[PDB]
Amino acid sequence: VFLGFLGAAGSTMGAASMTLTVQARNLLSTVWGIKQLQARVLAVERYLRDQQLLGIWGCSGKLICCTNVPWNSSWSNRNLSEIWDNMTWLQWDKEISNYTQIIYGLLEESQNQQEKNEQDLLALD
Amino acid sequence: VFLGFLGAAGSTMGAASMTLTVQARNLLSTVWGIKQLQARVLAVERYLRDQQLLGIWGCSGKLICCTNVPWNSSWSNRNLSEIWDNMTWLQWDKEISNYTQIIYGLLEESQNQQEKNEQDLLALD
Amino acid sequence: VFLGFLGAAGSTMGAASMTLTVQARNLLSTVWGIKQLQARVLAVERYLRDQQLLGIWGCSGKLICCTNVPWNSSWSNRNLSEIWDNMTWLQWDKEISNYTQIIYGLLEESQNQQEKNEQDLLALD
Amino acid sequence: ALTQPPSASGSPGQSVTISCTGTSSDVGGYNYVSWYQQHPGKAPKVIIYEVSKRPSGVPDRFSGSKSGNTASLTVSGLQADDEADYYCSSYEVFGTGTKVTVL
Amino acid sequence: NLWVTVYYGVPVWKDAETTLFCASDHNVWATHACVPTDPNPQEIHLENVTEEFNMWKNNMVEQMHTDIISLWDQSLKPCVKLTPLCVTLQCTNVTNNITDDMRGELKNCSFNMTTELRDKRQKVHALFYKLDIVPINENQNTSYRLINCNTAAITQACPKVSFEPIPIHYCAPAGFAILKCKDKKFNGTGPCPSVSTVQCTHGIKPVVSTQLLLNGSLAEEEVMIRSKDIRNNAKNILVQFNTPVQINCTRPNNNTRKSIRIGPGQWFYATGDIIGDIRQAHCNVSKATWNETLGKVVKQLRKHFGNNTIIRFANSSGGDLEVTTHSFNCGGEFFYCDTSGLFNSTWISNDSITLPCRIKQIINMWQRIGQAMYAPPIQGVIRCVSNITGLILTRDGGSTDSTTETFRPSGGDMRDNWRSELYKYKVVKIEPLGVAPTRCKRR
Amino acid sequence: NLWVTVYYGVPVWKDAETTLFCASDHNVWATHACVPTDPNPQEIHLENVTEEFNMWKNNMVEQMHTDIISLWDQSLKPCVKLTPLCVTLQCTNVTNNITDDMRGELKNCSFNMTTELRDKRQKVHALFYKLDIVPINENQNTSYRLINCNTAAITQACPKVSFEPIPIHYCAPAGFAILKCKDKKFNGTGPCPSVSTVQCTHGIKPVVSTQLLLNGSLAEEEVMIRSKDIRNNAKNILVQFNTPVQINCTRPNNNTRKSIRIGPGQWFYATGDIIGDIRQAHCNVSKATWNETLGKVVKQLRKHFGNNTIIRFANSSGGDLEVTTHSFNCGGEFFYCDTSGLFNSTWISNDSITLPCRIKQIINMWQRIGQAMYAPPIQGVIRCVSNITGLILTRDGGSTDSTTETFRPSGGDMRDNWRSELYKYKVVKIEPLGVAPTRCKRR
Ligand SMILES: *[C@@H]1O[C@H](CO)[C@@H](O[C@@H]2O[C@H](CO)[C@@H](O[C@@H]3O[C@H](CO)[C@@H](O)[C@H](O[C@H]4O[C@H](CO)[C@@H](O)[C@H](O)[C@@H]4O)[C@@H]3O)[C@H](O)[C@H]2NC(C)=O)[C@H](O)[C@H]1NC(C)=O
Ligand SMILES: *[C@@H]1O[C@H](CO)[C@@H](O[C@@H]2O[C@H](CO)[C@@H](O[C@@H]3O[C@H](CO)[C@@H](O)[C@H](O[C@H]4O[C@H](CO)[C@@H](O)[C@H](O)[C@@H]4O)[C@@H]3O)[C@H](O)[C@H]2NC(C)=O)[C@H](O)[C@H]1NC(C)=O
Ligand SMILES: *[C@@H]1O[C@H](CO)[C@@H](O[C@@H]2O[C@H](CO)[C@@H](O)[C@H](O)[C@H]2NC(C)=O)[C@H](O)[C@H]1NC(C)=O
Ligand SMILES: *[C@@H]1O[C@H](CO)[C@@H](O[C@@H]2O[C@H](CO)[C@@H](O)[C@H](O)[C@H]2NC(C)=O)[C@H](O)[C@H]1NC(C)=O
Ligand SMILES: *[C@@H]1O[C@H](CO)[C@@H](O)[C@H](O)[C@H]1NC(C)=O
Ligand SMILES: *[C@@H]1O[C@H](CO)[C@@H](O)[C@H](O)[C@H]1NC(C)=O
Ligand SMILES: *[C@@H]1O[C@H](CO)[C@@H](O)[C@H](O)[C@H]1NC(C)=O
Ligand SMILES: *[C@@H]1O[C@H](CO)[C@@H](O)[C@H](O)[C@H]1NC(C)=O
Ligand SMILES: *[C@@H]1O[C@H](CO)[C@@H](O)[C@H](O)[C@H]1NC(C)=O
Ligand SMILES: *[C@@H]1O[C@H](CO)[C@@H](O)[C@H](O)[C@H]1NC(C)=O
Ligand SMILES: *[C@@H]1O[C@H](CO)[C@@H](O)[C@H](O)[C@H]1NC(C)=O
Ligand SMILES: *[C@@H]1O[C@H](CO)[C@@H](O)[C@H](O)[C@H]1NC(C)=O
Ligand SMILES: *[C@@H]1O[C@H](CO)[C@@H](O)[C@H](O)[C@H]1NC(C)=O
Ligand SMILES: *[C@@H]1O[C@H](CO)[C@@H](O)[C@H](O)[C@H]1NC(C)=O
Ligand SMILES: *[C@@H]1O[C@H](CO)[C@@H](O)[C@H](O)[C@H]1NC(C)=O
Ligand SMILES: *[C@@H]1O[C@H](CO)[C@@H](O)[C@H](O)[C@H]1NC(C)=O
Ligand SMILES: *[C@@H]1O[C@H](CO)[C@@H](O)[C@H](O)[C@H]1NC(C)=O
Ligand SMILES: *[C@@H]1O[C@H](CO)[C@@H](O)[C@H](O)[C@H]1NC(C)=O
Ligand SMILES: *[C@@H]1O[C@H](CO)[C@@H](O)[C@H](O)[C@H]1NC(C)=O
Ligand SMILES: *[C@@H]1O[C@H](CO)[C@@H](O)[C@H](O)[C@H]1NC(C)=O
Ligand SMILES: *[C@@H]1O[C@H](CO)[C@@H](O)[C@H](O)[C@H]1NC(C)=O
Ligand SMILES: *[C@@H]1O[C@H](CO)[C@@H](O)[C@H](O)[C@H]1NC(C)=O
Ligand SMILES: *[C@@H]1O[C@H](CO)[C@@H](O)[C@H](O)[C@H]1NC(C)=O
Ligand SMILES: *[C@@H]1O[C@H](CO)[C@@H](O)[C@H](O)[C@H]1NC(C)=O
Ligand SMILES: *[C@@H]1O[C@H](CO)[C@@H](O)[C@H](O)[C@H]1NC(C)=O
Ligand SMILES: *[C@@H]1O[C@H](CO)[C@@H](O)[C@H](O)[C@H]1NC(C)=O
Ligand SMILES: *[C@@H]1O[C@H](CO)[C@@H](O)[C@H](O)[C@H]1NC(C)=O
Ligand SMILES: *[C@@H]1O[C@H](CO)[C@@H](O)[C@H](O)[C@H]1NC(C)=O
Ligand SMILES: *[C@@H]1O[C@H](CO)[C@@H](O)[C@H](O)[C@H]1NC(C)=O
Ligand SMILES: *[C@@H]1O[C@H](CO)[C@@H](O)[C@H](O)[C@H]1NC(C)=O
Ligand SMILES: *[C@@H]1O[C@H](CO)[C@@H](O)[C@H](O)[C@H]1NC(C)=O
Ligand SMILES: *[C@@H]1O[C@H](CO)[C@@H](O)[C@H](O)[C@H]1NC(C)=O
Ligand SMILES: *[C@@H]1O[C@H](CO)[C@@H](O)[C@H](O)[C@H]1NC(C)=O
Ligand SMILES: *[C@@H]1O[C@H](CO)[C@@H](O)[C@H](O)[C@H]1NC(C)=O
Ligand SMILES: *[C@@H]1O[C@H](CO)[C@@H](O)[C@H](O)[C@H]1NC(C)=O
Ligand SMILES: *[C@@H]1O[C@H](CO)[C@@H](O)[C@H](O)[C@H]1NC(C)=O
Repeated sequence: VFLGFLGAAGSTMGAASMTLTVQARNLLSTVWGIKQLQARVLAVERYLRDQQLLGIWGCSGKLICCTNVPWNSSWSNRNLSEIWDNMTWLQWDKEISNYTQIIYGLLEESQNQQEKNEQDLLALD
Repeated sequence: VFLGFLGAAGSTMGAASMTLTVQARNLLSTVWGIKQLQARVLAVERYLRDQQLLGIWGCSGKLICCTNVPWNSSWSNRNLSEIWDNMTWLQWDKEISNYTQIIYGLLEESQNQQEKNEQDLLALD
Repeated sequence: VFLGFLGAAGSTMGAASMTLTVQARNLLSTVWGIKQLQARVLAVERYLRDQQLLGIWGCSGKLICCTNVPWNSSWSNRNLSEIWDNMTWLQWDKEISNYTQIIYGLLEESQNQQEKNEQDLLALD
Repeated sequence: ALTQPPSASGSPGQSVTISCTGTSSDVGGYNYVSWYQQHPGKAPKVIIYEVSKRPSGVPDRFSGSKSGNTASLTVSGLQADDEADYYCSSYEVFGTGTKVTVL
Repeated sequence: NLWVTVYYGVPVWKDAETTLFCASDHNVWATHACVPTDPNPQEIHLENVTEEFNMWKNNMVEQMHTDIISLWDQSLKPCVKLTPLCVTLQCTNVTNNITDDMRGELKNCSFNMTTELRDKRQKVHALFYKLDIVPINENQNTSYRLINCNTAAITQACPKVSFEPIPIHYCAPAGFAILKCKDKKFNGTGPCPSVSTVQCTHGIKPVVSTQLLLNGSLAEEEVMIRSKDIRNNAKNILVQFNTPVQINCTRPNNNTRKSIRIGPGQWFYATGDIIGDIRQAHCNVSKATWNETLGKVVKQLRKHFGNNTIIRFANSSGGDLEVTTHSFNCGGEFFYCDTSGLFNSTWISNDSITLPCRIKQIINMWQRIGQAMYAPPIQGVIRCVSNITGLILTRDGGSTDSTTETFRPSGGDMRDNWRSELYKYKVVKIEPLGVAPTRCKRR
Repeated sequence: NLWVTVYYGVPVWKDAETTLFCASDHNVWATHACVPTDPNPQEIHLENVTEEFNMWKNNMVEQMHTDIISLWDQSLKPCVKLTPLCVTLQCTNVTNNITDDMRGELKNCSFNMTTELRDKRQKVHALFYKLDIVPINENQNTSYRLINCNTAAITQACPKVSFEPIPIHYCAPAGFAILKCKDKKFNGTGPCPSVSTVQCTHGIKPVVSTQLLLNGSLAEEEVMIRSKDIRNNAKNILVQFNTPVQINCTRPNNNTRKSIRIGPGQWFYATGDIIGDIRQAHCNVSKATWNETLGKVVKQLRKHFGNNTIIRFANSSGGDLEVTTHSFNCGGEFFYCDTSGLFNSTWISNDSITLPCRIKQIINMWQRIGQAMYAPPIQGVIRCVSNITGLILTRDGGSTDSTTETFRPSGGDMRDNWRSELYKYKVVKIEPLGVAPTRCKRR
């Protein structure tokens, strides 16, 4: 499982988006019998929290998920070639750390809950 | 995350159904280093059990999920206006505690497994 | 919950595929207060790992999941009647233990990631 | 090795500037230059640490900077409780000492 | 017509009992293990919610009781054991100038103590209080023993561990919530129409005392009288004040700490001597403030016992010293103060008070078996200022006069003290999953 | 135009601090609790990745320090306590043939020891080193005590627990990764353009020593000089060699282990006697190899202090014996070797060395309070061959001659030793979730 882990860390975002399963499979597994257990418990919570995010968004069970949130040029004005072909995910995460929680809120609030309510109303027509 | 938690506990079920993400995000996180760890483990199991229910039903990854189980007037004869507009979720849960496991069984047994088998058979046509 | 557990272990695979929820619901729950806690933690990890497999495949939230991996006669030349009507799951698992990781790799690599990328490209047409 | 003027002087209300000059080359060794104030009779107290940082509880009046070999303090807002001995330090070296006389 | 729709995230809860964890801003209550607190903790008001509360079945009190006892044992575990001190003591009366109040309360005892070398002994002398020393034999041999030597092993408290109560917060784990009743005239039990949800409780200082509640919470408007059954004289009445009464407790004696090496790395801390005169420890309360506070307590008791019933306060009828006196820990010293002048009044419907206090250095906290603690002396003079924020009273039963009610101080069960702070908090578990009819059908 | 697309599994990480667990292939470091290691552990090279590394803020060093101390305490907990040994000792000079080097270092002490029966005592005699025995009184009474009896309790190490360091590996839990800098000229701090991810660190032996780093890792090409601030004389300079220097340490005396029953099931292990002659323990290093190694160290120091500055090596200026000597554990015995001949040279820009070693049997590892360990004697003759792979040096400050720099051995803080192995490892946490613009829109 470990093999290939973080190998595309220095690759472009496009090239590094085809190895998502390699990172995904590496997120899940005498006081030293307690502390290690705590670490195991910690890993589970982190995994579940990320999965919870994917579930409050319409992204449950997916590694690549398309959404209805428009991109804002304030978050980033770079082209697609300057993000996917000429840029790595670490650089992108360093720039967009500043805006992550606005995008997360837009993902959580407007799009998924309005889409879910609209499916609730279309299903009773 | 905590902010707004249980705020719609006294609101109507309709008004309180638009804040589901607020409760959903608050379900997941020296003998005192063990007992607290047990509590953390306990929370995970509860979360997973509820998610497991949603998965055995056709509701995985959703906060609002529509099903094929007809409502039975024996469970409740109240109108929709007397449930969603003039009633809270605590009152509803107190009345329908008596019938919860019948609805859960109907959700688990007839609808999801028959739908899943019917998709298994439609996919081979 | 326990009632009916593994009851179809000796039944045919077809008959034993209609009781999947019974096994699914039984996977989730002083040094003896630590060891038992470790066991609980262990169960969670196993559950999550299996769920993770189902998520890296296109099978999240499903107990029966159809895929795009063709069956290979090298894995098994038996008919459908000799698998579903005249055979149990333990016998099938004993034969196909030898081939499980090839099927798992084909499930993980070609079909789901190519399908996910193709949906990523169809959604922008 | 950290020469300092023998004495400095100011008038109440105006500002004074003390300079510390280092014989050695720059060699990026001047990042950690601190200043001390020794009211006669007591033990020195720290007014500036790392060229232009202030210990919590030190008034904004004391403020130093640096230029190559040299590095200076600026006592802006000179009162009558500023008759002390001001010493520049780079690690273990101490300055030679400047007696700031109030006028 | 209508179909089952599943909702996840439903704001519904059930009564629950769980293990609440800790938040706090060389301490008895650990504090390092306890999680650090978070600034500006969120409080959310639940509008249109009426929730039933029972203080008298609140598992937060039982958990706090267990946690404080366990923390006390954990603090005592690594400290010096004083089992060698069970030797014959030769005790005489102190020869300094001693006030009549203290003539015979403090004894000068000499004994043969061990040293770092197992083949040597030292002749040493320590000052001991009379409430910690037992005559070995009825005859006047002047040979005495420590009070615990026959029944329990004694451990010295670590001098570096402060006995000052610090506020602690009890926090619910994920999936659970703490509900806080915000009604300001809440009698303890029943529906609460004004409810909020909190991450953690307020800062609760686990102050250990009897008969008077010290450094607690005040009632917002009026004195509150809370009892599980006000007609049952076997249950205690918790009185919560709306104004604190300041109590000033002092140990006037200047004290020294003498260190005796009893083992290779074990030190025993003796009183040694007193510099200056010897005077009795005592507590002062304002006479007028106490008298108005008792007037308010009587005014509130008449709401339960009648507008024309005589309310009498009298001293404790019996029990051990911890419950017949106002016991408390302040400054590191343990005071047992005589409250016979606080409760000495008849109230018909129509300066300062000085309470003498005795000191013990050998304490058996709670009522454990086979474990006592020696309290090392504190150097200097102890001056303590505390707020009296409530009372624990017991009503006299079996009365032969129905026109008068008599109330006496009680205590000794610390769950009644910590229930005076946790009375407004309830723990519930969240039930986020629910079903309801809608017109939406699954395709 | 562009829409938010969520990606899960993104190869992004953050700086983190977590609890790394253990992997290893009757041991002090437990080893049973530590997880078994996996053969052929995967190493993945991260290409086009430049990662900042700080050895001087690496939490792996603090975790290793805490873990080694805790493991030492856990190993000592179930072993025989020697508190009864704090008795008066009657010590005379050894009467065998003793070399002048050792005349007065070893004393023959007799004492009254306890037995399995509490009403009996035995007269026994044991050989003790002079660095473990203290005169009870200034007068010539010939009565002596163990060095620790006044300040700390002493516990005997279990003879069945070997003191040989074994390699251990620190492994990240799931969700975390260990990044390894593969640059072979890495000065410790700064960007590393050659990075790999590992499941666990290499095999690190937790060797406890001062002034010389033993059985460590070698520099790949050149001697490496690492310091948090090379201009700050209060910080230590870690020198990593590119070639090891072989050091041969011996305790020449043939030794016996005498077992004395001190309790119902408790044994005390005394030296007893020496068969044959008595000779001083010592370490030998090659003179030429050490001289070329010092030449290389000087060549590297001139890159920081100037091509024309004189580099002088001198012995330790002060501190306790653990830091003024090269202290180490080999064969089960604790050696304190005098390195005054290793650092005795002036280097201007233009056979074997024998280090005497003293032995102690009473060791206070690290600087804990109230806990010492008695090291039982090892039977036979101890012969030890180790690699010197580095130095811990301190530069003399306050110099009045700017043309000469003086370096002296230091140590005593084992975090500088274990930081010499963990310098290339960093712990990060994985951030698999991210967002990016694409042209794909949700239907
Ligand atoms: C109710 O609350 C009040 C107010 O908090 C509280 O009184 C306070 O008690 C503490 C502890 O007894 C006092 O703090 C001490 O003050 C003395 C004054 O000289 C100091 O010497 C003490 O420090 C020594 O002891 C410490 C250990 O106790 C050591 O850590 C320290 O190094 C010193 O050796 C210590 O600061 C505080 O002054 C009073 N406050 C007032 C206003 O009197 C009272 O005890 C609480 N009541 C109950 C029943 O708990
Ligand atoms: C640096 O590394 C070297 C090489 O690993 C290391 O030297 C080795 O030390 C060990 C332990 O001291 C030696 O192994 C011992 O050898 C003797 C020779 O007679 C044996 O008697 C020993 O066994 C007895 O003791 C054991 C407990 O220690 C018992 O388990 C056993 O039953 C016996 O009673 C033991 O095997 C080893 O020989 C040397 N190696 C060399 C090449 O000299 C050195 O110590 C390390 N340096 C440091 C500072 O740690
Ligand atoms: C308690 O008794 C001891 C003796 O048992 C007293 O110690 C002696 O005090 C006198 C005072 O004049 C000294 O001269 C002696 O040298 C002391 N003897 C020793 C052995 O120390 C002690 O003072 C008494 N203390 C009190 C408070 O009564
Ligand atoms: C240490 O001293 C003891 C006596 O305290 C010595 O033991 C005696 O050694 C002589 C040697 O001729 C024997 O005859 C005696 O029988 C021994 N006495 C006992 C009680 O055992 C011991 O040899 C001395 N050891 C050293 C190394 O000096
Ligand atoms: C690193 O960059 C080079 C171009 O400089 C590229 O060819 C190579 O594939 C990249 N490595 C990885 C792992 O993507
Ligand atoms: C983009 O962000 C800015 C603030 O940075 C905001 O004012 C603006 O409305 C946003 N645009 C869109 C289209 O959401
Ligand atoms: C977009 O592409 C052009 C192509 O010439 C490039 O020069 C430019 O820097 C890019 N713009 C942004 C905002 O990334
Ligand atoms: C966000 O703000 C921080 C400073 O608070 C800055 O470092 C970062 O680069 C900002 N974002 C962008 C896109 O520059
Ligand atoms: C409580 O009820 C009132 C009507 O009595 C309503 O206006 C208010 O919005 C309700 N509060 C909440 C939080 O829903
Ligand atoms: C409703 O419930 C009753 C029992 O309460 C049952 O007999 C009846 O058949 C149910 N109706 C439907 C339509 O399922
Ligand atoms: C349905 O609505 C009517 C409207 O008049 C109301 O009076 C009645 O109580 C409701 N019925 C039920 C069963 O809730
Ligand atoms: C279910 O039964 C209980 C008594 O067993 C009763 O309290 C509850 O109200 C019942 N359900 C309904 C809808 O009345
Ligand atoms: C066991 O096999 C028999 C036929 O031999 C069959 O009738 C029976 O149903 C099987 N049992 C189960 C549990 O499937
Ligand atoms: C089936 O498996 C064999 C190896 O066992 C392989 O060579 C062959 O290509 C596979 N066939 C298909 C259709 O994938
Ligand atoms: C398929 O079915 C036939 C029906 O006659 C049976 O005899 C045969 O064994 C089966 N073949 C395999 C490969 O299972
Ligand atoms: C797989 O190989 C094992 C022996 O390695 C064998 O027991 C097993 O039966 C093989 N698979 C099949 C389908 O025979
Ligand atoms: C000593 O004090 C006791 C009080 O415990 C007293 O009864 C006794 O008479 C005193 N004896 C004297 C002064 O001899
Ligand atoms: C102490 O021991 C001696 C004998 O060594 C004895 O005479 C004396 O009375 C003892 N002292 C006490 C206070 O018991
Ligand atoms: C609180 O009121 C309830 C009734 O709501 C009653 O049972 C209880 O005794 C009251 N408590 C007091 C102290 O009056
Ligand atoms: C107690 O006595 C000591 C003796 O040194 C003295 O310094 C101290 O001030 C005295 N304290 C009081 C409160 O009288
Ligand atoms: C208590 O009151 C008395 C009244 O005489 C006074 O002398 C004494 O000093 C007071 N004590 C304190 C501690 O304030
Ligand atoms: C208690 O002490 C305070 C000062 O700390 C003083 O103002 C107050 O009057 C005192 N109270 C009594 C009852 O003596
Ligand atoms: C106490 O207050 C009451 C009010 O009920 C009053 O009658 C009485 O005189 C007061 N006594 C004192 C001593 O202040
Ligand atoms: C209570 O007061 C009476 C006098 O009224 C007294 O005899 C008795 O000992 C006192 N009890 C206590 C416990 O102080
Ligand atoms: C109690 O009150 C009486 C008067 O009723 C008084 O004589 C007595 O001294 C008081 N007792 C105490 C202990 O204050
Ligand atoms: C006593 O109460 C007052 C008013 O509530 C408060 O300001 C003061 O801090 C309290 N004192 C103590 C010691 O807690
Ligand atoms: C014994 O050895 C000591 C060294 O510790 C020495 O000073 C002394 O002179 C010796 N005494 C003899 C041989 O009597
Ligand atoms: C051992 O005890 C005896 C008395 O039983 C004593 O004479 C002798 O000196 C003691 N020995 C030592 C070495 O202290
Ligand atoms: C490592 O180089 C950095 C600059 O990249 C510098 O701050 C640091 O002092 C250097 N360390 C040594 C030992 O030269
Ligand atoms: C040490 O002495 C013992 C005595 O039996 C002997 O067998 C052994 O060989 C000696 N060892 C050495 C290294 O001289
Ligand atoms: C160390 O060197 C000396 C040189 O005389 C030699 O005699 C001795 O045997 C050597 N020691 C070891 C342990 O090799
Ligand atoms: C150390 O011992 C080895 C054999 O183990 C030998 O080859 C080497 O020369 C010795 N080194 C010294 C410095 O004596
Ligand atoms: C040590 O090496 C240096 C090289 O700088 C050389 O000058 C010197 O002669 C050597 N000394 C010995 C003793 O080999
Ligand atoms: C260091 O060497 C000097 C002689 O140059 C000596 O006096 C001193 O004691 C030695 N120090 C140590 C710690 O060995
Ligand atoms: C140190 O070197 C000097 C010559 O500079 C020499 O005389 C002396 O013996 C040496 N000291 C040691 C301890 O090797
Ligand atoms: C010393 O280093 C050499 C070369 O790296 C190595 O082969 C040898 O095993 C090392 N010795 C020890 C005892 O670690």
